[PDB]
Parts: sequence; C-alpha cells; structure tokens
Amino acid sequence: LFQAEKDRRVLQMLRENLEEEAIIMKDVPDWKVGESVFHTTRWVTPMMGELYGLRTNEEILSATYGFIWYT
Amino acid sequence: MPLVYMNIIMAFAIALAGLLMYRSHLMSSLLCLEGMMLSLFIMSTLIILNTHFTLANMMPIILLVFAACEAALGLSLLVMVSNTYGTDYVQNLNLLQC
Amino acid sequence: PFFDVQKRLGLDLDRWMTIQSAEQPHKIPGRCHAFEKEWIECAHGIGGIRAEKECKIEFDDFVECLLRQKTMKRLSAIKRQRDKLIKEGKYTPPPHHLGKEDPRP
Amino acid sequence: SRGEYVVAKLDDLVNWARRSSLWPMTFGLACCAVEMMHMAAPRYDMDRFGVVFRASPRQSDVMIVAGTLTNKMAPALRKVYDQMPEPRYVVSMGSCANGGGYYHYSYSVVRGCDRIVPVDIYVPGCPPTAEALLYGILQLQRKIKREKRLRIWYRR
Amino acid sequence: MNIMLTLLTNVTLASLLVLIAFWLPQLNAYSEKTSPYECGFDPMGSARLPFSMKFFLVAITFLLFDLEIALLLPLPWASQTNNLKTMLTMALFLLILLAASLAYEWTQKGLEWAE
Amino acid sequence: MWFEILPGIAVMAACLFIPGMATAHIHKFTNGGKEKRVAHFSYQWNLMERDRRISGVNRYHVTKGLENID
Amino acid sequence: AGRIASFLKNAWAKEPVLVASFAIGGLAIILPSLSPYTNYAIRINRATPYNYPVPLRDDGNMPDVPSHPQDPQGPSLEWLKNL
Amino acid sequence: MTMYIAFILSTIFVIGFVGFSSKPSPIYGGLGLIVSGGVGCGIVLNFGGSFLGLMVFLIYLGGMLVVFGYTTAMATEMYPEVWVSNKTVFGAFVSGLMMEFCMVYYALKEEEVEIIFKFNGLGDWVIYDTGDSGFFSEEAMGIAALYSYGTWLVIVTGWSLLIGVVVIMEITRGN
Amino acid sequence: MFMINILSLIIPILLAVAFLTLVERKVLGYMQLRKGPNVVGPYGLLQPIADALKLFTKEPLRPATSSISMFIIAPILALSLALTMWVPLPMPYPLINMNLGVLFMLAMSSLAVYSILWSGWASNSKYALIGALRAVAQTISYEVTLAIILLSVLLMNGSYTLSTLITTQEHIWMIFTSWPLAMMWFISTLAETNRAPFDLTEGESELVSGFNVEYAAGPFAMFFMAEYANIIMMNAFTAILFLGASHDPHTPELYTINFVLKTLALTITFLWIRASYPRFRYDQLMHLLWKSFLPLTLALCMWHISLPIMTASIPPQS
Ligand SMILES: CCCCCCCCCCCCCCCCC[C@@H](O)O[C@H](CO[C@H](O)CCCCCCCCCCCCCCC)COP(=O)(O)OCC[N+](C)(C)C
Ligand SMILES: CCCCCCCCCCCCCCCCC[C@@H](O)O[C@H](CO[C@H](O)CCCCCCCCCCCCCCC)COP(=O)(O)OCC[N+](C)(C)C
Ligand SMILES: CCCCCCCCCCCCCCCCC[C@@H](O)O[C@H](CO[C@H](O)CCCCCCCCCCCCCCC)COP(=O)(O)OCC[N+](C)(C)C
Ligand SMILES: CCCCCCCC/C=C\CCCCCCCC(=O)O[C@H](COC(=O)CCCCCCC/C=C/CCCCCCCC)COP(=O)(O)OCCN
Ligand SMILES: CCCCCCCC/C=C\CCCCCCCC(=O)O[C@H](COC(=O)CCCCCCC/C=C/CCCCCCCC)COP(=O)(O)OCCN
Ligand SMILES: COC1=C(OC)C(=O)C(CC=C(C)C)=C(C)C1=O
Ligand code: SF4
Repeated sequence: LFQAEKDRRVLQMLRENLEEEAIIMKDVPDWKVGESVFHTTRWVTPMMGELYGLRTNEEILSATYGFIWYT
Repeated sequence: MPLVYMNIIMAFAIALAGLLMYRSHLMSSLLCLEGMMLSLFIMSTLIILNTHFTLANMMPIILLVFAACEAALGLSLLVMVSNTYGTDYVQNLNLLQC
Repeated sequence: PFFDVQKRLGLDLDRWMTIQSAEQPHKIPGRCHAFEKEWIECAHGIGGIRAEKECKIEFDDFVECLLRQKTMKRLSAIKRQRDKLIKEGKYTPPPHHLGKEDPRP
Repeated sequence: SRGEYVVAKLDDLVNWARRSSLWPMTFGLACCAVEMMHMAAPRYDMDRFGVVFRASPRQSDVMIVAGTLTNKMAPALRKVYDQMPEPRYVVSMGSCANGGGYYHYSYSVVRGCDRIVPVDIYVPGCPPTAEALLYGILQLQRKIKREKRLRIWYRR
Repeated sequence: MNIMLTLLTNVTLASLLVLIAFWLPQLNAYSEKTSPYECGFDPMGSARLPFSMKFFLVAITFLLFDLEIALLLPLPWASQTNNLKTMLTMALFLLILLAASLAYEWTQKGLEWAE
Repeated sequence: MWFEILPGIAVMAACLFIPGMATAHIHKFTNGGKEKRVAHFSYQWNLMERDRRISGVNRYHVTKGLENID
Repeated sequence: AGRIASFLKNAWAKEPVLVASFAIGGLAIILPSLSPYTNYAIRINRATPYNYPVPLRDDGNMPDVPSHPQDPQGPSLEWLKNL
Repeated sequence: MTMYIAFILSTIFVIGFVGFSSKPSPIYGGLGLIVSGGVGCGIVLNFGGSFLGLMVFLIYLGGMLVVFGYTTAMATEMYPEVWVSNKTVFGAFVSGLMMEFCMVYYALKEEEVEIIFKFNGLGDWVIYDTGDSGFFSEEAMGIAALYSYGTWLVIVTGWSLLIGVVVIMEITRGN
Repeated sequence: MFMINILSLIIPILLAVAFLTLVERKVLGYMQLRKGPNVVGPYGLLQPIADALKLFTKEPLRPATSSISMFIIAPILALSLALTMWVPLPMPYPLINMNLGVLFMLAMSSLAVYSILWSGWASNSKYALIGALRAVAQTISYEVTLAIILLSVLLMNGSYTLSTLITTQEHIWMIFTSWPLAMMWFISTLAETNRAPFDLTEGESELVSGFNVEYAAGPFAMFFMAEYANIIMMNAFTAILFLGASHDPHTPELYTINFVLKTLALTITFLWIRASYPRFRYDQLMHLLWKSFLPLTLALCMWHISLPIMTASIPPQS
C-alpha cells in the first residue's frame, strides 16, 4: 500500500511540475516542454530537485534533512 | 559539481601546497600530510554516500588505517632526526647533495 | 605488469568491489544501477577502442545519472524564467507550490 | 534611601560569602605549623567552618605566617603573597612571625613578618594552641563581616 | 538542529560565566602578581624549552592500536551476516594479530620507558 | 553523626531527578500525551511523515482511526 | 608432560593475568567449532526478513511454492518457537 | 539555498586547512586540524554518514594528542609563532583566506570552470536521494560487509599494522 | 519548548555538582573521624553557595607569560563539553536520541582532554606543563582498552543506541554477564576522570596545583565544575550500562528514581575510593593498563564475539 501511494504521490508531483513549467516556459523560443535529458526512454527515478524544485524552502528542508535532524 | 566538492578539493590543494613549502619545523609538514589524508577521506565519503555504493562504504576506513601507518612512520623518522641534531629543522638534512 | 592471477585461479580477490552493480549486501541497489548495467552489457567483449565509440550513448546516460549536470541546468533555467516572470508580475504561482496544498498519503 | 539599602544588603551578602569560604595557602615555616596541622586535625576540624587548605597561591585567600621568617626566606614569602589574587588576608601566628620572638636579636631573622607584608591578625604564643589559632581565624572572619566596600563606593 | 542548539547553548553559558568572572570583580594587576609561579623563587629557564618524552615509543604504538579500534567497532553489525563462519574467522584473525603485536613489543622491551 | 551527610545527598538526588522527569513530561506535552515517536530508520520516518500528511492539522501525533474511512 | 606442568604452575604463581587471558582466548578460539548451536545462529540470521519477498510468476510448474502465505508449502519457522 | 549549513561547514573546513597549512607552530596546527576534523564530521553527518564522521573525529583526536606530546618534546622554541607573530605566516594565512573567498565568489556569482569543471551552486540538497525503504542503515551494512566480503582487505590491513609495529621498533632502535 | 528542556537539563546538573562538592567533603570528613562543613547553613547546606559566590567575586589573573586566547578557551571548552556529554543519556528518555550514542560519548570524552592540554600549555609555567604531559600519558594509557571494553559489553546490546540498553537488561543486570569487564571499566572510568588513585594531572603533593596552578577565581571554578559534572556523568553511564533499571512506559518516574539512586551510589563509591587509597605513579598506571588490562580485554573481546554465535544468542537490530 505504501508503494502504491508513493507512486501516486511522485507521479502527481511530476505532473504538477510539468504543467507549471509549460505555463512558465512558453515565453522562450526553442524549449520543448517536458523534454528528457536521457537518451533512453525508460523510467528514471526523480532526483528530488525535480519534485521539490518549485516549492517553498520549508518543504525542501523537510524533504532533505528531515530524517537526519530528527533526534 | 556542488560547492562542497570544490571546497574539499580546495582544502586538498591547500594542504598539498602547505607540504610543498617548508618553513623550519618538520612536524608542520607531517601535519599537512595528515590534512591531505583527512581531505581525501571526506571527499571519498561524500562521493560514496551520494551514489549509494554500499560495498564502497568500507574503503575510507582502510584509508584511515594506512594514514595512521604513514603518520607513525613519519613520527619515528622525526624522533631519529631530533635525536641526531636536537632539533627537527629540515635545514639539518643537508649532508647529501645532488 | 598485470598478472591475472585471479583469472587464472578463479579467486576473486577484489573484483567483488570494482563496480556498483555487483551483489551488494541485502540487495541494496546503487543509485545508477540500471545505467551502469546497460553500459557494461553494451561494451562487453568488444574491446576498449570499439566501446568508447559504440557505447557512447549508454556511457553518457550513466554519467548523467552519476553527476546530474543537465538536470540542474534545466531546473535552473526553469527557475530563472519563473523568477523573471514573477518579478514583472505575470505568473501568479499556483497554491500548491506555496504550501497551501491538499496532501495525500 | 533605596540605594543605601541595596548596597548594604549586597555588601552583607558578599562579606558573608567571603568569610564563610576562607581558603588558606598550604604554607608553614616552623614549630607553629604543627599547631596549624592540629587545627586541621579531627578534634578541631577547621574544614567544618569552611576553611580548606589549597596549595596554589592563585587559589588561596589567606596566608598564615606560621614560624620564623629568616632573611633568606623573606623574598619568597613576599613573592607568594604578591601572587595571591585579591582580596587577600594575612594572619601572623606565633612570636617569631609577630616580632621575632626567641630569635629577635639574631643576624638572620626578620623581626616580624609585618615588615614584609601587611598583617590583619596577630596570634600570640610560642606556639599558640590550635584553639588560639581557631580563635584568631574566627576573629578574622568577624573583621571581614565589618568591611563596607559597596557602601563606601556609593558614598563617593 | 537540536544538537546544534544544544552546543550553542552550552558554549554560550560557559562564555557568559567567563565574561562575568572577568568583568564583575575588582582588578588590581601589577607585575609581581602576574609573574610565573615556581614556589616563591624565579624560574631558571623557560617553560617553552624541550621536555623529553620517555614513553615516545608507546605513543606511536597508540596511533596504530587506535586504528584497530575503528576496524573492530562495526563488529555488532557484522554478527548479523549469514556466513557467520567467515566473519568469526576474520574477527579472531584481527584480534590475534593485535595480540601478537603487543606480544612482540612487550618482549623487545618496547613498553619500558627510556631512562 | 553520619546521618548528617544525608541532607546533601537528598538535595543532590532531588537535583538529579529533575532532568529525567522534565524530559518525560515535555515529551508527553508536545506529542499528544503519548510518548514521542522514535525514528532510528527511514521506514519509521516515512510512517511519521505519512501520519502528518493525513492528519489535516499538519501534526504527526493526531491519529485518524476507523472514523476517517467512512 | 612434566616440565610443562611445572611451567604452568610457575606461570600461575607469577603471571595469573596472562594465564587467564590465554585460557580465555583459547576457549574462545576452539569452542565455536564444537558447538551445535552455531548452525542455529546461522539459521536465525537467515530467517530475518529485512527486505520484501518479491513473488514469482506462476508458470504452472512450481508445486513447491505456496500460492498464499498460510499454505502448507514453503519454509517453516516452527523450529524457532521451540528455542 | 536552504540555511547554507553544508556550505558554511565546508568553508570552515577550508579555513582550518589554511590555518594549519600556514604552519604557524605545531601546537596551533594541531588545533586547526582538530577544528577541521570536527567540521568534517559535521559535513559527513549531514549526508547520512554518522559512523564515518564520528570515527574520523575520534581517530584525529587521538592522533593530535600524540602530536601535541611530540611537539612539546621535539618541536618547541622559546617563542612559538602564531598567525600574527610573523609576516610569512600571516602572509600565507591571508593569501589562503583571499584565495578561498575569491574562488567562492567566482563560483557563486558566475558558473565557471575553475580547473576541472563548472558549478552553479543551488546547495547540495538537489542531488539527494528521496529513497524510502529500510529497517537498517545502508552505511552500517556496507561497513559491516568488511568481515564477509572484505576478507582480502582484512588480511592485508592486519598484516600492514603488524608490520608497522615491527617497523617502528626497528626504526627507533638507534645504535 | 526544546530550550526549556535544555535548561531543565543543564541547571539541575550544575546544582547537583555544587552539592556534590559538599557531599564529598562530608563523606571524607566522616571517614576521617571529623565532621566537615556544618556551620555555614544547617549541615553545611549553604557552603557550596558561599564557595561559588566567593570565587566569582574574586579577581581573575592573566599570567604575563601566558597565551591569553588558549588560556581563556580551555575552561570554556571544559564546561561546555561536560554539559554536552549529558544529552544522549536515556533517563529513560534522552534529550537527543542518537543511533550511535556510545560513539558520541567516546568522541566527546576524547575531545575533553584538550582542555587540560591547552590550559597547561597556555599557562607557560613548568608545573602546568608537567600536568599537561601527564594528561597525555594518561589518555594513552586508558583509551584503547576503554574502547575495547565498550565494544565487548555492547556486543550483547545489538547496537550502539543507549536506549536499547534498557530493554537488553529487562530481566537481569548486565553485571551478572560481564563482571570482569565491569571491573576493568570501573577502573578505566576512574582513570578517565583524573580521580584518585589516578589523579595525576593535578598532582597536589607532587605538583602543587598542576595543570590549573596558574588559574584563579571564576576560570578556576569552571574547571572544578567540569570535573565534577564528568564524575556524575560517567557514573550515570556506568549505571545505565551495567545495572539496568526496569522501565514502565506509563510510569517513567520509577525508572528515573532507580537510576538516580544507582548513579548516586556509584559516585559515593568514587568518594570512598578516594578516601581509601594512595596515588599511583603515572608510569605504573600505563603499565597496569597496558600489561594487565589490555591482554585480558583482548581475550574477553574474543570470548564475547564467540559466545553469542556458539549459543545462538545474537541480539536483534542489525
Ligand atoms: C541568581 C544567581 C546569582 C546570585 C546567587 C545568590 C545565591 C543566594 C544567596 C544565599 C543567601 C544565604 C546567605 C545568608 C546566610 C547567613 C546565616 C546567618 O548566620 O547570617 C547572619 C547574618 O547574615 C548577614 O548579616 C547577611 C547575609 C545575607 C545578606 C542579605 C541577603 C541578600 C540576597 C540577595 C540575592 C541576590 C544576588 C545578586 C543577583 C545579581 C550572621 O551569622 P554568621 O556570622 O554567618 O554565623 C556565626 C557563626 N555561629 C553561628 C556559629 C556563631
Ligand atoms: C550565568 C550566565 C547568564 C547570566 C545573565 C547576565 C549576564 C551579564 C553579562 C556579563 C557582564 C557582567 C558584569 C557586571 C559588572 C559590569 C561590568 C562592565 O560592564 O561595567 C563597566 C562598563 O562601563 C564602561 O566602563 C564605560 C561605561 C559605558 C560605555 C558607553 C558605551 C555606549 C552605551 C550607551 C550608554 C547610554 C545609556 C545606556 C542606557 C540606554 C566596566 O567598568 P570597569 O571598571 O572597566 O570594570 C570593572 C567593573 N567593576 C567596577 C564593577 C569592578
Ligand atoms: C600459492 C601459495 C599459498 C601460500 C601464500 C598465500 C599468500 C596470501 C595469504 C593468504 C592467501 C589468500 C587467499 C584467501 C582469499 C580470501 C577469499 C576466499 O578465501 O574466500 C573467502 C573464504 O574465507 C575463508 O575463511 C578463507 C580465509 C581464511 C584466512 C586465514 C588466515 C590466512 C592469512 C595468513 C597470511 C596473511 C599475512 C600474515 C598474517 C597472519 C570468502 O568466502 P565466502 O564468504 O564463502 O564467499 C564470499 C562471497 N559472498 C559474500 C557472496 C558470500
Ligand atoms: C591460544 C589463543 C591465544 C589468544 C588469546 C590471548 C589474547 C591476548 C593475550 C596475549 C597478549 C600478549 C601476551 C604478552 C606476553 C608477555 C611476555 C613477557 O615478557 O612475559 C613476562 C612474564 O613472564 C612470562 O612470560 C609469564 C609466564 C609465561 C606466559 C604466561 C602464560 C603463557 C600461557 C600459559 C597458559 C596456557 C593456557 C592455559 C592452560 C591452563 C592449564 C590448565 C612479562 O613480565 P615483565 O613485564 O617482563 O616483568 C618485568 C618486571 N620484573
Ligand atoms: C566460563 C567462561 C568464562 C570466561 C572466564 C571468565 C572469568 C575470568 C576471571 C578473571 C577476571 C579478573 C578480572 C580482573 C581484572 C584486573 C585483574 C588484575 O590483575 O589487575 C591488577 C590491578 O588491578 C588493581 O589493582 C586496580 C587498581 C585501582 C584500584 C582502585 C580502587 C579499587 C576498586 C574498588 C572496587 C571496584 C569495583 C569494580 C566494579 C564496580 C562496578 C562496575 C593487576 O595489578 P598487579 O597486582 O600489580 O599485578 C600486575 C603485574 N603482575
Ligand atoms: C589533607 O589535606 C591537607 C593537606 O593537603 C594534602 C596538607 O597539606 C596539610 C598540611 C600537612 C602537609 C604535610 C603539608 C594538612 C594539615 C591537610 O589537612
Ligand atoms: S613562635 Fe615558637 S613555636 Fe612558633 S615557630 Fe617560633 S619558636 Fe617555634
């Protein structure tokens, strides 16, 4: 169950980032929206700078150092 | 690379430069050697943690072991030099020329 | 130079620790297991010279996974354009990018 | 006045703390130091009053001159008196330290330690009993109870 | 974050105690008072002169014996492996090697201090 | 005593009681009264994060039982 | 057999610490090879499920693999409850 | 940009390295190396490496204690030098500080190849893992694998330590 | 709320140290056929307050020949480290919960020696220097065997987490399983805290005040507080490690009371030992720790590695 909901959460964050970047990056001339950086077409795990790249620094801090700093 | 990688590499370069230019005391150069060892430990640990290479987590311990061996060797040589001259100055090691 | 004593006797003195895709304890995977696996399989048995050219795509993907340079380049471009848009006041970022989302488990 | 009351109370508190925690130097010269040790012995137990010997001058509050001060010794006694942080007190114990005593007319004896350092209390005897030294210590405590440092500072 | 706050709090309290110790009382410093203590007589030489170490050989051995501690600390986790026969052989091999090194230095008079 | 040494020991014991009891009470006060969660591993941290998300008040301690599943 | 006994007695009379240390070390060296519960410890270590067991695809030719956790097939931990 | 904690720790690491590389005195150099060991422990801790950071800190504390004793025995003089007691030491220290600050500014405001490659910053949070699994520490399992996978490493390391004891005894024999 | 917890930890510890000074004086007095403090305050209850107020209103001296920066840094490091070494102790809950608490105590204690080292060097006097080199020798004597003893004892815990020690000893004290290690650990903690018969650094008869001879007033007081806090902390660590209290999750006060009683008993044993024995020579301490303790510790480490495997008694939490 945790695996299923983690998959849904990751996909939702990726879709939100995709839509907001499509809104933002229509101004520049030669930017394919949603373009990959890998030649392969298989699934790649997100880098966590791609899931939390457009969010507030509190969420970023909790996602990066939340477990390390919990004592 | 991130900023931390550049900072660790800069620390290594500074310690190497420190070793290369001798002042008077031999012990200072030994300290610079230990500093290079520490910088290498930090850099290797960061790289291994970032890539999640599980079996490579044990290499920095080996590095520390051989750093300790190197430091012991240097300290023994310093003891001998000081017993010969009553001082650990590198100026006294000038009996052999090129 | 190199005496392949390990290969001759079949000992495996250090080959177990050479690559990230080789039998980690508890089957814990490396972050770039698939990329290294594909690069190794693609370049196996063709020799070093041929491999440097014909497995350049897999190696480029593996290096991209390792260091993630293009990813940060793309992310920083996106963020720069977003900041430029908000500075002139033409973006209005969505509520779920400001902490007012509706979280899911 | 409020300020006078405050400084009087603070002076009382500081004086109580100083006199209840009196640490003498571990320092003796002659016969009188045996009576000093007997004052540290169980029967009198100077430690029960808060009085504890400490070897270092930097950690001492009182100097007890217990024995004859000779000319060879005077610079050392002065030196370890100078290295005591203030406030500091000196107790002169025995005839020898008081005015020379039995050796007052010798060529090699200081005629009283008060030629070298300032003295707060003089304990008579050759040697004074451990009880007499205890009386002198309690007299020094009562003298410390009487000082007015903050009141005099406020009156300035 | 919590450990950083704890470190900051402890260091701040110690620093404040030092500050109070140095600014509250009355200071009367003069040269005799601040001179070095050597039981009432002036010191002959400097305290910065070389001070011989009679146990120098044991100190170097401490550097090597300290690193074997780092090799032995992961042992609680190593006891959870499936091949307990290889791990137990290797743990005893390291400890036997460490006892042999102590036995060698002991018999060669390496533990005796220099005179 | 020899029984006059006891008051100092009692004062020391009272002083040493304070840290443990204070830590226990402060842990209970800031965690819903139920013994602050321990996360030595990433799985427990993930459980705590999941709990925080579904609580609706952004606090891991609030617990949603069977009444939250209609 | 007679000189070594005297050596042992002398060592016990002069260096009891070393005698105890060597005896403890030798016992620790040799006992684990003679114990029947070493394999029990290995089995207990092998029975700890740190990661998820990924199921196998049914090809219709695996009678020895259970189709449900409570089926009689598969390994058993009944030996552990009696320990 | 998140609290810059790792960047600050790495900068203090570089500062301690400059402190002991200027070589003011062995007593001061050991202090700088101790500070560097502490901040390096912190840097490694912030990446998940608790065991390795604590271990390196402990090891360098022991090493610096031995170095302090040896400095008192064999590397002293009447007036030990500090970073402001000598124009050479002060010049090296200031040069190191200015080089570090120049490199930091150069890589922070621009995106330039210093020597090896380029770097824009963004904080080292970006390249993190978002890995969600485990009742164990992966670093601990990797280090514990030294007794099941690293038999050859254990053999060579133990032999080298025994040889090091023999070697120091031979070197300091004198005669 | 966390700062309140930090304060509720650090202030009572300082009060306990202040009253431990009085308790030590009274125990030594009554073992010496005298009384000890009993005038300033009922039963000498106000003696620690008078001592502290006298020290902090007394002039602090900076030696003419001393390095001032290190001279001031050393006591700050001592007191802050003594305060910090308390945060991972479970009583029954720790202030800071660490995966590796024991290694944290090891590292912080091995850092604490630099307080004595640097104060003795920065004093720039001969007795202080002799005290500092005695500190170097003492650390070299005890460190390796202390670490190996800790590892041997923790091989039955299963981890380095301090809270697991409570559940490990749920039924029996760990002292019934490792009492030789307990004895060696007790002597090692006596040596680690510079306590009699191993109070070599101060060396009162031999070296006047030793490492802290130059120090006076408030700075001197900080060193004393750090040392006594270390006494209490090390005895609390010993009580947690070897005499495990039973913890009821719905009544932690019982655990706290029992643990405090045990650590007080161990501290009183420290004072008793001080009152009862003469001092070692500092080469004799090194010979004791390297020729008697080290071989036995290595043998017992081998035994404690082997025993759980032979008996199938390996602890959980890989
Ligand atoms: C907040 C932390 C910093 C400040 C710490 C302050 C600590 C609290 C203060 C402790 C108060 C107790 C001292 C008073 C006890 C004295 C008992 C009584 O005996 O004293 C008598 C009278 O005492 C003095 O006259 C006055 C003492 C107190 C002065 C006023 C109290 C001020 C308290 C204010 C505290 C604020 C501190 C400053 C904050 C910045 C004199 O008798 P004494 O000579 O002994 O005994 C003779 C010996 N015999 C009995 C055997 C024959
Ligand atoms: C336990 C830890 C936490 C406790 C919390 C409290 C911490 C207190 C902070 C630590 C310091 C305590 C010491 C208290 C005594 C005062 C020391 C100093 O600050 O006072 C004078 C500071 O004054 C300076 O000398 C000059 C006067 C003020 C300087 C002007 C700077 C501009 C400020 C603007 C003032 C205008 C009005 C202020 C109100 C707005 C120094 O005088 P000095 O003789 O050397 O030092 C010896 C002090 N004696 C006399 C008591 C022995
Ligand atoms: C031809 C001349 C021979 C004599 C000279 C030899 C010179 C080298 C010294 C020792 C020879 C090295 C050979 C041993 C290599 C170790 C690896 C091999 O033996 O397998 C191991 C078997 O280990 C065995 O215990 C053998 C090692 C026993 C070592 C005894 C000590 C010998 C060292 C003495 C010489 C070294 C220097 C002197 C110091 C004393 C691991 O087996 P296993 O765990 O199933 O599988 C691992 C893979 N997993 C993780 C997937 C499960
Ligand atoms: C078989 C497994 C081995 C591993 C387990 C042991 C773990 C570690 C133990 C060894 C550590 C190093 C050994 C140190 C060797 C010391 C060498 C030495 O010099 O000995 C003399 C002492 O002389 C001796 O050699 C002592 C006697 C001989 C050795 C001790 C006993 C050896 C084995 C005896 C028992 C064997 C097994 C026990 C069987 C019990 C019988 C029922 C030391 O005294 P000094 O310091 O020189 O005194 C100077 C002041 N005048
Ligand atoms: C069935 C399998 C079991 C395996 C075997 C297990 C049984 C092993 C039995 C032996 C264990 C003995 C452990 C003792 C360790 C030290 C023994 C020793 O010999 O040390 C002394 C030294 O030990 C001391 O004297 C201690 C010095 C410091 C004394 C300080 C005060 C004494 C302590 C008071 C009581 C302490 C209580 C400890 C436990 C407290 C609770 C944790 C040696 O010194 P020397 O007589 O001079 O001879 C050496 C050269 N020939
Ligand atoms: C136990 O505390 C004491 C001392 O400290 C060691 C002393 O020096 C002295 C003085 C006697 C010696 C020989 C100097 C006494 C009386 C004393 O009680
Ligand atoms: S006064 Fe009397 S007892 Fe005291 S030292 Fe002089 S001669 Fe001896």
